[PDB]
Order: sequence, then C-alpha cells, then structure tokens
Amino acid sequence: NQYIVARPVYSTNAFEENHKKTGRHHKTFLDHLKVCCSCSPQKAKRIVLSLFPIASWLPAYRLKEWLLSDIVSGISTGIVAVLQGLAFALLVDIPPVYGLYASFFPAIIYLFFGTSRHISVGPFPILSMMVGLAVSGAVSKAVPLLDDERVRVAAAASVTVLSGIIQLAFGILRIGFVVIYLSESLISGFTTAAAVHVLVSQLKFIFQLTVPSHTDPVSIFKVLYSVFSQIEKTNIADLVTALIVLLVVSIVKEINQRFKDKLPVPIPIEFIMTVIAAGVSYGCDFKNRFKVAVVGDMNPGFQPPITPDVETFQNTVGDCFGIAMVAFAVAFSVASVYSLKYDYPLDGNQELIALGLGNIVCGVFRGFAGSTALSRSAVQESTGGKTQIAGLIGAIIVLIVVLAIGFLLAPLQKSVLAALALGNLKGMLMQFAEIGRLWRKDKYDCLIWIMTFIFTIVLGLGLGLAASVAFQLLTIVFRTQFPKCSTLANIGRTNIYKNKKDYYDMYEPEGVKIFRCPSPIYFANIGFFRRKLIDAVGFSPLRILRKRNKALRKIRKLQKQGLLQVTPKGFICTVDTIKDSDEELDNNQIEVLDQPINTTDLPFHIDWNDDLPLNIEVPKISLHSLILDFSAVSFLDVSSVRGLKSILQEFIRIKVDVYIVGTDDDFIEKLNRYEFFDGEVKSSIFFLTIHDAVLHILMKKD
Amino acid sequence: NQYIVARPVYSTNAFEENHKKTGRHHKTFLDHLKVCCSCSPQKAKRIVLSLFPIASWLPAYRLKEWLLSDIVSGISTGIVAVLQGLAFALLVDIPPVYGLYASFFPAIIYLFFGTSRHISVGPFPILSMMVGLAVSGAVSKAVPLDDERVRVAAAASVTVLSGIIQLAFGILRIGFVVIYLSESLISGFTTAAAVHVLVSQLKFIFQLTVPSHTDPVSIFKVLYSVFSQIEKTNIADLVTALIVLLVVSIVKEINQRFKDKLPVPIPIEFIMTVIAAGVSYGCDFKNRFKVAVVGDMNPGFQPPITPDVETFQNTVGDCFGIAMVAFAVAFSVASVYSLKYDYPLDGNQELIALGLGNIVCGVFRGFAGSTALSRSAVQESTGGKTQIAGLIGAIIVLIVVLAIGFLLAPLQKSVLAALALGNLKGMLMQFAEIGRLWRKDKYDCLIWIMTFIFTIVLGLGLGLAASVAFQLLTIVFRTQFPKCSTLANIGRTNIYKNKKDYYDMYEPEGVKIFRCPSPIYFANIGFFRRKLIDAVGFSPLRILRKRNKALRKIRKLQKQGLLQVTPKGFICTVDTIKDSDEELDNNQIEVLDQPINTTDLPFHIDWNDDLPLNIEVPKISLHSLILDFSAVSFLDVSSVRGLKSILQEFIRIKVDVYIVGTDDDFIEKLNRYEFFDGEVKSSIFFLTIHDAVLHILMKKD
Repeated sequence: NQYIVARPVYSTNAFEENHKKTGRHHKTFLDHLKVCCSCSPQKAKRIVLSLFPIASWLPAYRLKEWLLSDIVSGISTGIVAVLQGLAFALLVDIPPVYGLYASFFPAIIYLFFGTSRHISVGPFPILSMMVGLAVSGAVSKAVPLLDDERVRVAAAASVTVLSGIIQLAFGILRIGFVVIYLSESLISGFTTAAAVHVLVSQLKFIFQLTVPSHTDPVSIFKVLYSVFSQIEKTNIADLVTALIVLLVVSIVKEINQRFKDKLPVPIPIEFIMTVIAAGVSYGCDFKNRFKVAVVGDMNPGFQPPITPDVETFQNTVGDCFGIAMVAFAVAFSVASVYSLKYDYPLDGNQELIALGLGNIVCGVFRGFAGSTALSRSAVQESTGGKTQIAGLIGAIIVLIVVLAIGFLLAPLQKSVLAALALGNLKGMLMQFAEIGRLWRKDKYDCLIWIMTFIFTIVLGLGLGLAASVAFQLLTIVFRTQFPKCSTLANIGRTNIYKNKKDYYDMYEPEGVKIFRCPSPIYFANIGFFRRKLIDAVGFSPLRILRKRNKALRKIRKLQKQGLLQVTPKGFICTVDTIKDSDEELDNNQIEVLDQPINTTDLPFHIDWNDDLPLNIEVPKISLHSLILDFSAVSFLDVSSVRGLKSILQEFIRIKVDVYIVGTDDDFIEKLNRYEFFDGEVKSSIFFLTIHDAVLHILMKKD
Repeated sequence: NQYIVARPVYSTNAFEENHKKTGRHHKTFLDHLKVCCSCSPQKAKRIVLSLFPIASWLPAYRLKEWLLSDIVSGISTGIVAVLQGLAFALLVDIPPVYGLYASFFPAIIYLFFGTSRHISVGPFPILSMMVGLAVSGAVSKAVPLDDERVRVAAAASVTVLSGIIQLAFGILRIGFVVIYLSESLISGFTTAAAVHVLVSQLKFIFQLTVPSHTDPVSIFKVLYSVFSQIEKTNIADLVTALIVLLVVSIVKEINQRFKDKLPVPIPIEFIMTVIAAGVSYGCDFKNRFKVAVVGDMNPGFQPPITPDVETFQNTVGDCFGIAMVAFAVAFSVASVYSLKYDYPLDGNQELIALGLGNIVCGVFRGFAGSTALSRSAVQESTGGKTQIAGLIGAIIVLIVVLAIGFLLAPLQKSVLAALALGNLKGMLMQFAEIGRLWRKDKYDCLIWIMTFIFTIVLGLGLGLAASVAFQLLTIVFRTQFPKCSTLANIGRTNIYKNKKDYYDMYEPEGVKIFRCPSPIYFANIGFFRRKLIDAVGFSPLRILRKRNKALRKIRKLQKQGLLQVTPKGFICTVDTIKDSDEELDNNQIEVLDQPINTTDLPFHIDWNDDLPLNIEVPKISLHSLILDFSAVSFLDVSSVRGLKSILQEFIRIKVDVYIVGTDDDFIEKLNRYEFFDGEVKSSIFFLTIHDAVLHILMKKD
C-alpha cells in the first residue's frame, strides 16, 4: 500500500509543453445564437410538445392502472379544494365564491400546460394573505358596503392578472432557475413567520371581530391589537365551534398519519366536520340563535370576464412580483417533492408558463392568485393521484359546487373555515425546532432563519422576503470574509503539506513560506488576504523596497561625492562615521522609493541582507521564496487581481520569488484575460503543486 | 529535476493516527468576552490614545520639517475649501455661508479625533447632492426666507442623524463595511453621481429656476426643467461659466504635467474667482447683466440649533445612505495617502471622528461632509504633512466667515458652478472602465453598468442600495453553474487533469473522478447533483429503485417456490414467468429507496450480472467515485443535505465514495453538520486523488 511516484518537476508551462493539449473549439455566443434559430422539423415538434405537455402524457395514459385511482383522488382533493377556496377567499377579504373561481380556473389551465402530475393547483394561505395585502394597498392608493367589496374584488383580479403576467414572462425568458436563490433556511423561516401571519389573520373569524384592513409594516401587530382591543365582544358560539373543529381535525389528521397502513383511504375529516357544522348550524338556526357569521348566499354561476385596471397594476407592481415569486417557489418545491418521489422530469420554465397562464385566466374571470397548497397536493397524492386527471376531477367538483350545490354551503360558519386553516397551519408552525438545529450545525444558516423570520414578521410578507433574500446573499460574503489563512509545512519528508500549527515534527525549508487562503479571493477579502500574508511572511515587501531605495539613494549620494569608492570587491570607505542626513523627500518626490531597484550601473551586486557600510541600516529578511497555495481559491474578480498583482510585484522587486500552485487550467486562462501577466509577473510562477514549487526552489538554491 | 516520493497510501484518518496533532484549544466567544473586559492599566492608555489621536502625533511634531509646509498647504487648501463650501451649499439649496460653516467644523473635530494626516475634511459634491435631496423630501413630508429657514433647519438635522449613525458604527467597531463596495461598484456609482452633479449645475450656469425634484429620476426632471426654459438663459452667466470652466481646465493640466517642475501648483481657482469678483464688481454685472451673485452673508456664526425629530423620522434612510457614502469616500481617499506615506489608518476612529464632526456641524447649522478628493489632492500636493494643514484651512474659513466674507458678495453663482464642474473630469472619464471591464471580467462590467443605471434612475441613495444588492448577486452568478469536470490520469503518475483537455489520458476502470471547482451551497447544489449524474452516466437512485423492484420480483417467485434458492445460483424449476409488475401504490412506492438487504438469500446477487427469469436491471460499471473537493471552500446546510443524499444513494448501490483534497478544517465543520453516520463514514476522506486511486486499485486486486 505504497504511494510511489517518480516524475519530473513541473511548472504549469512545462506540463503544457511536455503534454500536447487537445484543441477544442470556441463555444461562441454567435454560433450558439445560430443553434437558437434551429427551425428544424423535429426541433419545432419538440418545442410544441414541451409547451403543451398534455399532448404527451394523455395518449400514454394507463386506463386500467390509473383511472379509478385518479377518480377517487380527484373527488377527495376537490372536496378539500372547495372548502380551502372558501377559507382563502376569507383571507383575501372578498366574498367566498371567488375562492371557488380560484380553485377552478388555474387547475383547468394547468391540466393543459403543466408538467407536474401530483400537485393540486389553487390558492394557499400565504398567497391569499399576500394578495389581500396587495389589494388593501391598491384600494388605499386608488385615486378618488357592497361597493367596497366590489372594489376589493376588482383589485384582487387585477393583482392576479399582473402576477400571472410576471410569471408567464419569467417562463418565456427561461428564468425558471430563480428558485435556487431561496435556501432551505430562508424558506423555513419565511414559511414559519407566514404561518404565524396566517394564524393571526384567522383570529377575526374565530372570535368574530371587525378588524380593519391593515397594511405593512407590522400589520400582524396592528392586527393583534385590533383583535384583543375588542376581545370583550368575542362571539362565544364562533369560538366554541372553531375550537371543537380544530381539536377533532387535529386528532384525526394524526390518526391519519399514524395509521396510514390500516386505512385504505385517509379519513376525510374536513369534509365530515364541514357537513356536521353546517347541519347543526342550519337545524339549530345558529345564525339567529347565537348571531354567528355564516358563509351566506352565493351567486350561482361564474362572473363575466373583467378588464384589468392599469391603475391597480401601477399601484401593485411590487406586490404582484412578490406574489409571483412566492407562488412559483412554493409550487416548485411541492412539485419537486413528487417528481423525485415518482421519478419524472419537472420543467421549471413550463411550471412558470402554466402558473402564469392559470393566474391570468383566473384573474380575468374574477379569481385570486394561487399556485399550490402543500396540504391539498398531499390529499390528492395520498388518495391515489397518478396524473392531473385528478386535478380535472377536482375542478369538476368545484364547478358542480359553483353551479348547482353552492346553496348547501350557506349556513356554514366562517369560524369553521378558520379552524380548518389553522389545522393545516400546524405543520408549518412546527418548524420552530429548526432554530436549535441550525445553531449547532451552521450559524450562518441559523442567522438566515432568524433574520428571515424577523423580516417577515416585522416587515411585510413581500418586503420581508425581499429583505430576507438580500441578507441571505450577504451571509455568503460573511462566510468568505475573514478566511482562516494559514502557513503550511512539510510533514513526513514527503509531498504532504499541512497547517504549520497542527502537527509535531513538521519542517519548513529554509527561506520558503507556504501560504494558504481557503476561499475565493475577491473585493470583500483582498485586504484581509494582503494583511494575513504580510503577517505570515513577517514583514511588508513594500516597506522593504522603500527602505532599500532610500539606502541606495544614500549610497549613490555618498559615492558620487567621492566619500566612498566602488570596486568589484564592494564599497570602500576611506571615510567612516558619516554624518546622518535623511533626504526627507517631499510629497511630489516620495514616489521614487516604490520603483524597482536598478543597480546595474554599479559594478558589483549588493547583498541587501549583508552589512551595508557607513551606518546604513536596512531590515534583513530570510525569505527568498514564497509559495501561494491557490488550490481552494475558486475565483478571482478584478479587484482581487489588481490587489494580487500589486502584492506580487512588490515581493518580486525585493527579489523574493513567488509561486502560485494548486490551480486548475481554467483559472489560469481567466487570469490571462485580466492582463495579469507581463514582464515582471510571468506565467512561470505557476506550478502544479506545492512540492513541485518547493523542489524547484531547492534545486535553484542548491 | 525529479519529483520522487515514496510514502504509504494515506486516508485522512490514517494520516492523523500516524501524526501527532498538536492539541489546540479554540478561543471560544466566552473567553474573547473576558479578555475584552480586561481593564488592564496599559490597555486603558491605549484606548484613550486611540480615541484622541492628537495626543500621539502632536507631541511628535517635527517643527523644522513640517511647519512651513503645513502652513503653505493649509492656506492653499483653505482658499480652495471656502469656494468649494460656497458651491456645495448651492448644491444643497441653502444660503452659501452655511457652506462656510460646513467647511469649518468637521475639519476642527477631525484635527483631534482623526487618524488621517492628509485628507481635507468638509463637503464634496456627491454628499451635498445627497443631503439636498434629503431635505427636499423632508420639507415635502412635514405635517404643518421661510423656505430658506426651513431648508437650513432640515440640512442640520439630516447631518446630525448621519453623524450619529457614523458615530454608532465606529463605536460598535463595524469599520469594515467599506469592504462591501467593490472597485467597479464605486466606479459606476461615482461616474453616475458625476453625471448627477453635472445636471445639477445647469440651473446655475444658465440661471434658471428649477423645482426641488426628488428621486426617482430626478436627474431627468431637472434636465427637462432646464431645457424647457433654455430660452431664458442669461448669456453673461453662461459666457462667464464657460470662460471660467475653460481656463481652469487648462491650468490644471499644466499643474499635472509640469508638476515636478512647478514649485507649487498654480492656484487657478483663487485667481479666477478674484478676477471674476473684480470684473463683476467694477462693471456691476448684477445690474448691467442681471447676473446671479453670492450676495451679502451675515458676518459671523449662527447660534446652536436642536435637531428636528420630525426631520429625523422622515429622513432616516437618506441619512444612512449619506453616512455610508461619506465614510466610503473619506476612507478611500485616506487610504491612498496612508499607503502612499506608510502610516496606519483606523476606520473605526474615522467613523467616530467623521461622526462627531458632522454632529457639531449639524448642531451649528452646517451640512454633512467628509472629504473632497480635489481639495485633499490640493492639500497633499502642496506639502501637507500633518492635519495642521487642516487646522490652517479651517482658520482661513474662519477668517472668511467673520471679517472678509463681504468680498464674496459680487461673485456669481455661475462661477461657483463652473468650478464644481471643472472638478468633474476625473470622475467623468471613468466611462473608459466599461471597455476594460468587458475585456477582463464581465461580472464586474455588469456591476459597473448596473450601478450606473441604478444611480441615474433611482438616485444617489437608492441607487447605491440596489447596487450593493446586485453586487452581492453577481457572486451567486459566478458560482451558480460551476464548470464541473471529469478527471483522468495523464502520465502514469499522480497528476490528474481534465479528461477532455489532453491526449493519452487514462481513467482507471470502474473509477470516476469528479471535480466541482467552487464552493457548494444552496444556489448550486442542484446543479452539482445534475452534473454528477451526467458524469457518472446514470442516476444512483434509479438504479437502486430498479434493483429493489428486481429483488421484490425475485422474492415473489421464491415464496411461490418457482425459484428455488441454491448456494450456487438462481436455478428456476419453471421458466414460464408471465409479464406482470407489482404497481405499488403511492403510499408503498417509497419501499424502493431502502437499502438492499439480501442476507435472507444464501448467495450474493451480482446486480451487474444477469438475473433469473429475465429480470432486467440496468448494469453499472462504476464501483468507485472520487470527488475532488479541493476547490470546494465551504458547504452550507442545504448542500450538506444534498451531498449526504447523493452519497447515500451511491453507497446503497455499492459504489464506494471517496472525497479527496480537503483540509482538516473542512472535515471538522462537516462533523458539526452530523454528516457522518453508519453508512457515510470518515474513512471516505483521503488526502489526494492518487491516494484514493491506489487504495481503489489494491482493494480491487
């Protein structure tokens, strides 16, 4: 088990010379733009098949293996989607039939343009809250009781159409990779804070209080105050009914997930609780007996198409962008959990296209934005969902409820809908345990979690997310801000070089320093790098050059005065103990000391580490070779190359050899584009490894 | 030359077990806290001296070598600072004597608390514009000579708040924020701000009346207001402004060319202003041509003022922006002289000194200002040795504020605008950085171009915040799609290079070496997974799922008795298997990702060999996967999770995974993530690629 090697020492250049390099063509932007306009027959066919996924998965349908499972799954998820749409239309502060429209239209569009097979398309609590806040802001900023709700419905439809336009545009430009800009901890903190938001927003329905339409910042607190400032007017029937429902659903949901095997299908508890609530509310006339708030009479049928208010568009651009980013992020996360679980490809740009088209059509037909709820997508999948025919059947049941049997949902209290929303909220509320976990594993991701939570609670849900994404990008700088730069040493008289402070019996070759920065070097850390390198070598190369240039100036002054003589032997001092007189260079003359020392005029070389005559004193250095382990240095920006070029020039002007090792070919190619190399700084400073550079130095010195 | 090495094959664990690792106690935050509160006698002396730097440099003043120089640089700079203060008070839209106040108080405070020895402290055009925009916004957002009074009051409160912010940042020791602004961000921001200032001086060259426009797009609103009324331009002012701008430009270049030959820079600003003031007074331009003049200034200082909290509330964000810019600019100018003259520079003390100076200035009715490069270059180029030149400049400003200010009464505002425009060449010619950055680095060209657009459209304050955010986003752009590669041995030695870059390369059979040349985190973890799967040629989870399907079918036959188990092979008594798949339900399909435990069966199943009864499983050739993590600087929670998941699916399909090239700190952090367990172990870490390859070869032989 021996590592035995016997090869020649290699500079990066000697390796390129000895081993001829496979010539590869340039992947030019112009020829790439040439493939863009392919106009090929099969290319156009695959483009059209990628824009219309139903044309590819519907003919490949397995009837005897999928049909009945999709029927059952669709029945269940549609019965869940009706109630979720009503509750989320409560969250948006519009009549509850618009939640039915939001549960109908996007599902029917995603049936045609969607690439997923397991998500339930429709509204979810976080997006209904965001849409309601955007609508309150729009009605606030609009230039001058049913009229108020009509204005809110129009503003919701317009916010939805603009969100869908933004999503469809992001999918057309093929930017479906923006979901990578939200980490797991950012999403965790955001969804926990948003679950708290949705909890607080359902309190005006549990207690049945009149809360104004607060806007951000701090709307959760404005809302908490409004609720508890009047906690004396709380309806007791509403609170009791909401409590009992929450208790039952919670227990059964547990029973459901605890006993998944014994149950052929999960127990529909939201449906059963809704039927029982409506029955005991209609039979006992709770509306009159206990003055409870009910869903009321809904208009049977759909609304005519609406035209989006450009005024609302102007007043809600930022909100609509946020509604679009959160919608895509949530839908893509869920969709990705089932693509992976069931092993089929999920196009992100087609996700954006389908969701944008669905939101556009929904908003045109008086709906509000929605992409997918993790709780409803779970029901469809757990009930046997195989394709998006389950989504079609859920939309058919929502249609049946809209057109035919909506009057049954008339005596249903809104406290029951709020209680269902809270029962679904517990799952996101249980994410508070991630704080301690991240604290132990990565404090930067713990910081992302805590700061996302605080930004989302204090600021809005839309400004909170934007602020949260920015801080998460800042933590990437925090990581690579103060790298643990170290000095290496050989260990084992072999080619292993490790931290000089870590092991015993290590060995530093006389005059050689090996410095390692374990991070990419850019604008935020080039100064820290230069300072740690100066601490490692033990001196400042520039200070040395200036002092040598000053000394050399004094030498030339004393020698052209005749006070000392130049000889191939060296400096001959007929006069000793010279008068000390600093030149005291002025501001416009002082720059001369940073110039390379050109003593070629002198007959003999000057050993700057030896004794200079006539009381001249310069700091002496033992360093004659500096190796820079650039192996873990990923990239270098323009600020870093400038700083690096400067550092290297200074070491070279004080006659210290510099070596960069451990780098890959792409790294060196990029440096050539920065105009880094020149007469003083050459490509010969690059060596394959540390041992290569060290051996090259030992042979030079010996 | 010969690289000759003979050592054992080392896994990271083995190397550590054969080499005594110095036991080093890490410094916990708790301890850091203690040394922090040491209260050592010598410690206190250091702190107080650090906060009052004058107690160190003044006692060491070389009189014979610095006094005359300091005097000359002081009189010259002070003469420049008077005019710059008047002009920048025009930029704030307040009476101009307040510019004199702004040029007197921060210099005097920085003389005591400052660490720079060359920077001139006072207002500069970009900060005066930022302060002006803030006050216009504050006056608009206020629940109800007067206009002048209201503007002056707002300029003082914005200054006090930005100074307080500066003082706060210096006390909390956050003086390293200047690293969050790159060279290209600063370049684009400063040339965009030079365009802003160019546009702002147009109402003074032409002598037009332009409203107090606010951002966004205030530069365009101003341009419209100006050229819409362009026909009302006062020709005398324009000719004057053009004459003053032309002459100064030529003389300045002469000063930069015949620099060393010249004993002292030629003071064109003073000479021109004196001639301009003279000819305007003698010929009575105010009446003869109705030119706009500086006018009479009350000959003294104003009484102290209490800052307005309403203004504070209404301008907090603007003050934050003003504070960062003043510090970023002052530190940058100071740094050039600290590196040029080799003295240390403390940013925290700068923020404190710049904070205190601004507070005293806003308290005494001035507006915010750190330093102007032009005035500092004037201070350093004229022999400025210590901050005594700043003291003498402030003394000249004092003299102008109390006795001779009346001489600056007949001076036109077009002359002040022409000087402020002449000081714009350096920042305006930074448009040449676009082509350079295009050649070198297109991410930095993107940073520059975007900062310029944001600054022009959103304004100086908001343009900078969006610019810093985009600057941070480019870091993600650079590492989002790393060029991952497959490596191969070239030379039959320990050199492993890109497989597609050379000829005669060798890949050990069954072995794959994969390199991701960047840190792996949330933004690129999915890309790493996709590229690893494209490189190995298959999805390990799919192979595991099909193996689990095949094993389920094999067991189904075994239970039936059709397939009889024998320690030699999979003998089948009946070869009449009918096509049938289990078709697992949604709640049962996850059993296919579990580890394969065939201990029940007597004989091992070669999943890469043919199975009984025509069971088809994709056969893989990979047995060893090496991951070259040398260029992987850090991981985050998202990536460690993705990595763990990847390694588990390769281990479950019997592919040994090796991670090579990592330092000891990398394996230490990974331990904190709970990455290692029964399946994924630390024995997967080796020292280098060649160590892993030799281990693989001996294992396989």
